[PDB]
Amino acid sequence: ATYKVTLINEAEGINETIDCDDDTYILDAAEEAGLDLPYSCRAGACSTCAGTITSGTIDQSDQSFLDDDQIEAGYVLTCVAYPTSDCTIKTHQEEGLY
Ligand code: FES
Repeated sequence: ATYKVTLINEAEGINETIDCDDDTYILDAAEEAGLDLPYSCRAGACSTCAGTITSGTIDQSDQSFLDDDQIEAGYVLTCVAYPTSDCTIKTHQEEGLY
């Protein structure tokens, strides 16, 4: 394991702290753990799984849907994200997306 990634959307209950590695897509790291987050496509071709990495670093790469401005303003498409350090994420941001 390597990274402790905390996941919160205070108003949704989720306020767990999970261990992830720099090779586990945060989405899966969170589902091993038993809290069940958002996802549809599981491939960077959408937005349902979106979060805003409050502080820290991630690698999206794999993403096909978020455009630059959206990634500069904190949007993470969790499902295909690998943690790059420790990071706290807000779990559900699609209503607010664009
Ligand atoms: S579930 Fe569609 S990009 Fe994450």
